[PDB]
Amino acid sequence: EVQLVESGGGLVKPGGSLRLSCAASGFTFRDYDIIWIRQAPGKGLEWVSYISRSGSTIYYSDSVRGRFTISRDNAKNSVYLQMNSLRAEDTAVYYCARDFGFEGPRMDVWGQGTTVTVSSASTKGPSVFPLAPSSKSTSGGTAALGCLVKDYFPEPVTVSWNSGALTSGVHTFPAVLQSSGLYSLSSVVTVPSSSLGTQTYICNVNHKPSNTKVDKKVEPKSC
Amino acid sequence: QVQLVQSGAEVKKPGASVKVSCKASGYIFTSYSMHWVRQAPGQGLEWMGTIKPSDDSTNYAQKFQGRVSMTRDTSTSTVYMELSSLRYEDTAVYYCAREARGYYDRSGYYHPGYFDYWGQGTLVTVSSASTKGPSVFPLAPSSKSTSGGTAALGCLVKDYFPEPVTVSWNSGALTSGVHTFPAVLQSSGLYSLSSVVTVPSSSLGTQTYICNVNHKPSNTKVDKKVEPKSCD
Amino acid sequence: DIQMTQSPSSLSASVGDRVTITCQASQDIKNYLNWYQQKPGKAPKLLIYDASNLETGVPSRFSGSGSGTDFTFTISSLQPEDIATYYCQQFDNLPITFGQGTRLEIKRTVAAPSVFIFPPSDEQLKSGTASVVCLLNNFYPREAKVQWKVDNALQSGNSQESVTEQDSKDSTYSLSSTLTLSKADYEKHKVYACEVTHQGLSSPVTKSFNRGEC
Amino acid sequence: QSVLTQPASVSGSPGQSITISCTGTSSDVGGYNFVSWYQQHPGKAPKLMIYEVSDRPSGVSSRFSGSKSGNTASLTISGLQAEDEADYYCFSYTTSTTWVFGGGTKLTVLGQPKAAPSVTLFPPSSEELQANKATLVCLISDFYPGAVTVAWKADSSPVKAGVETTTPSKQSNNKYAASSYLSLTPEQWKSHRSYSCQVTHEGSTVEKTVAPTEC
Amino acid sequence: NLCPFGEVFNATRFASVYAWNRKRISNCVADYSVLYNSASFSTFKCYGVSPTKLNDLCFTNVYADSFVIRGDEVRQIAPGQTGKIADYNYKLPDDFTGCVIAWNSNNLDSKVGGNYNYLYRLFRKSNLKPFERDISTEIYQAGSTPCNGVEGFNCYFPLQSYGFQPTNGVGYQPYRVVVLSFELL
Ligand SMILES: *[C@@H]1O[C@H](CO)[C@@H](O)[C@H](O)[C@H]1NC(C)=O
Repeated sequence: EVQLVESGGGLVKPGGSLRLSCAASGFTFRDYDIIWIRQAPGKGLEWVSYISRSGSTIYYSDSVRGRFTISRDNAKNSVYLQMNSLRAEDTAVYYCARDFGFEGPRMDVWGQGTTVTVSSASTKGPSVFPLAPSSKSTSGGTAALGCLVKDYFPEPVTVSWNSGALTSGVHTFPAVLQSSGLYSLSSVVTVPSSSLGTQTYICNVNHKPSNTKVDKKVEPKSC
Repeated sequence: QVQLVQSGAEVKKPGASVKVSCKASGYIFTSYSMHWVRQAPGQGLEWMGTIKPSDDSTNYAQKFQGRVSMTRDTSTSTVYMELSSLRYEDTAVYYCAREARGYYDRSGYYHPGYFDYWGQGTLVTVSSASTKGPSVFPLAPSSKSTSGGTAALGCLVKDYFPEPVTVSWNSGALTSGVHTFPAVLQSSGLYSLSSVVTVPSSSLGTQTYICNVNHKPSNTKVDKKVEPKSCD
Repeated sequence: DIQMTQSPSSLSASVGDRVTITCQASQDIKNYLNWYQQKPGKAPKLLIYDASNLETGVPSRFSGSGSGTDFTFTISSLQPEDIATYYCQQFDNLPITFGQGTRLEIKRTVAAPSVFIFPPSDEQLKSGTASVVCLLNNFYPREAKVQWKVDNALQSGNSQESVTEQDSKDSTYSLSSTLTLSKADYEKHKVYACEVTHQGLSSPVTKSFNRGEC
Repeated sequence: QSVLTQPASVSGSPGQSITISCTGTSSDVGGYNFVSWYQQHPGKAPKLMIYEVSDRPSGVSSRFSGSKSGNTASLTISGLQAEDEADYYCFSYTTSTTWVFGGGTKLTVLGQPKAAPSVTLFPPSSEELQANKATLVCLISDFYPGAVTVAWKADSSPVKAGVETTTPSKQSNNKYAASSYLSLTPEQWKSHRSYSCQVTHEGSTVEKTVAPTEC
Repeated sequence: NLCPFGEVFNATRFASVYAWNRKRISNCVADYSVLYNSASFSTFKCYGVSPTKLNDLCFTNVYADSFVIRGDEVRQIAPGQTGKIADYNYKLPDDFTGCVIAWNSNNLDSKVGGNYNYLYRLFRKSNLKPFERDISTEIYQAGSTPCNGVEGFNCYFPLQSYGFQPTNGVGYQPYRVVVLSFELL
């Protein structure tokens, strides 16, 4: 499989630094130029940098010139992007993209990106709380269960259900920024009410920024 | 770039012969053997034989020996497969395929090639049927063709030979929800197909729906207005 | 800088409809144009390259047109999985520049939400806060009103909403509303109710619970 | 020559390794190391994946691999993907100096979701009845996986005569469709009170019914 | 009078595939058995002639082409192949009558940082004719701005190095190739 994998994104104070990596497998990396494109939260796409196969021809956008430094190591199948004097408006998902240059398809494979958050606020892991159903004897079809993932910074958090076994009926909502400056998120799942006695439902919350991993069993409230 | 371009679809009566061509380009024609492989619709691949254009030598599968003739014209870079005494079970797509050049290993044993380029295929249809235009019948909408606010409508294009038949709706103005199904071959030896279009149920009293059926082999152009039923 | 002017900024259309997106460059860029599709949470994916060429594996309903300044991208017959934001991109010069670009949604039949209400956990109450949440599940269209009521008192400014991206299969949305109170305020009152108004509902639907009842 | 024996079909989940067998005789697969494996997608020419038992031509993924033991050749596909959904054929040299293909194996890739078929049944048109015929038309669409079975019933009695059903064909939305026709005389059509088209798909059965006493 | 194969098969350095070396072999006695009775070659494929019958034949010209490529590109050194090496670096004719010989050279042609001695052409507007050599290093104009001899965006240098490293996979390890052409009778 052709893969580009961006890494090294995280929380950083204004004026601080981060080194981003772009790692390639499944193709001859050295035959492609590498281009960075960033997407600010909720916004479009903005070109950031270019580095040639040789690693000698380099360009930057007006937004980042003089602050960012792109480099290459073909022996490690990697391109790096050193970001210094970071600003709030550098907050974005940063994408790496291969480009053959000579002919189309041009900029044909991008990686899934890495998230950079520029903020003075501190990291905080979430508390995880059950969203627990009513009691349904008639087993009236659908029951809804969930987990509330409260008071964390920065984005993002991931949620799965039963270690990824349960995917049908799952909705994990976009986080909301509350007035405290912390994020909150809920993830819910619709299940049959007749399953509540017999099947186990556990949400798996991962907040990598704080290295907090919580497994919360969600059960109907006891009477 | 290597290209093998075959001749067009053929329709033949039983006992007749067909001659399919395969025009090569983008390589030295005499440096590679050509093989013919056929495939009955829905069925497996069947190797027929091969010709070596350099010396004009041939080698056929036994079940075709005496019935097939593979030739070559080097002046035009064209290989031909001629199959005689055609039968109904000869109905198939016939492919020419090029064999990559074989080699000799260090101890002198000969390794033959494999198929590296193929033609687009040539359909040969063997039937006792003669050309015949379809009759077109309306498949009217009712209460029994409606569910969730949409109704289904169609035309039945019955009893034609040979393929193909194309169907549009409202002279091309209707394209969404259109699904023309593949033809069934009936025990009569003639094709039928249906073209169904799913429309808003609301439009049945207000929009006129007409299927435009074209069958080129018989010079048949038929317009059929599909009127709604009053069934509830 | 080449400015790319994309239009429309959003589009909503039925399954099987034809949809068109346009892009205009501020100078002639010949065919140095790509169209990308970005599904929510994923990287942009190349669909049409060099203005009119279909990329390997991309379904034939997608196509592109034009050269120089005016460009068109077209989906023949829209499918549920085509929910995405679409972008044009020029590569004639640096800086590489994009359209703004186009959020595509699918218009389907109206589906009323299924409504559920969730009390605060005991676990959370220990910490001095109560979050009570309302789920509206699998509805269309997106427009929905949630009104919290505490002993019939209409609440305001103490709730926040979030809406999922449109589903790829059933073309519905889901919404979550969280009413946030202090523990003290939560224990003053009894009846916590979520009222929902939506086009699929002939009149507004309410789900409620009484604090400390099973 | 002796046609080489392959399983009619195999299946696997994405990411897993499947194996397609090709068993011939000591005069072909056992006779030589000139075994090739060909992939074929619908409506397209065959494509060479493996030649000479285990070699790959340039441009074919290392996921495709070939081996041979005695009179049986094996094609093994690792890291299985959706684009691998195709027919696969072995091909061998024979002691007669001819080449022979195996019968072929249909590979299906699991893990895409099950759709039941939508079924529309049209009764014969009045215009066909006025032309002395009666065709019932059962249109079957938007099902996956692409394999249905169709049975017709007159009243509640099976009908075998006059039924013709097409092969499942892939629609442009990457789901499947098929059609079934019951050809009757006007006498036959009017004889029974109801006619049914029953499309049994993956255990369950979607039904539609038509009656000569409708409009 | 003993034909110079040891010079060809054991040169300290081989050429880059884009600047492939041709050595004419003429007017001497050649014992081809030293090649075909070796079991140290990973590829030995002869087209239009059997290697065991070479000692018994009389050729007007014999050419020995030699270069380095990577393992999974060795299949491109044959009549009727396409790909980067076949299309842009070294093209064998459809009617090639000769022998293609290759062996793994990972101990010789790899360096720990990466060997940047061995190069290939990445792209060419049009495919090489059979036995053609292109050693030009013109910057390729992919856009509408002239390049003016300098590398830039839409302005590309047509070669790259293999970067051979001992720890590379066998597909990406260096393979030395000798192509013997035989002009018959
Ligand atoms: C050079 O190659 C010839 C080819 O057979 C061989 O006999 C000889 O041993 C080689 N010389 C070296 C490098 O030992």
